[PDB]
Amino acid sequence: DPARDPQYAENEVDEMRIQKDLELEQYKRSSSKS
Amino acid sequence: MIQSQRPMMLQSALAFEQIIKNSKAGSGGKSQITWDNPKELEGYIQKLQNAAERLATENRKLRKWHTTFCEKVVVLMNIDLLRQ
Repeated sequence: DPARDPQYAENEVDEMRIQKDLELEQYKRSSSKS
Repeated sequence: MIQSQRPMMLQSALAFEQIIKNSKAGSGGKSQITWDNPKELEGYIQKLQNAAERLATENRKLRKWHTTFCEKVVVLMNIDLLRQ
């Protein structure tokens, strides 16, 4: 159950969402051949 | 209080509501107090205000803590474990 769906937060989850996406997308774009 | 869902506040707020309801049991008569003699109503209000003061105090503590925990969590998620 990592989803943590039956929970609510505004500032914590929004900022984590934004940061989570920004970092992962940058690492994908690095286009490593590994 | 529903913004936090902590029973600390939801349960005691019900106790406050009960104090209100206890007075509300005579609402039909309260509707006519001020017109003739406001002192009786002053008593009913003071009772509710004393409860309101207790609940307001708990609300302030709740808001203080809520901000405190929010601020620290939003910092932790920005800390790279490999550096800091």
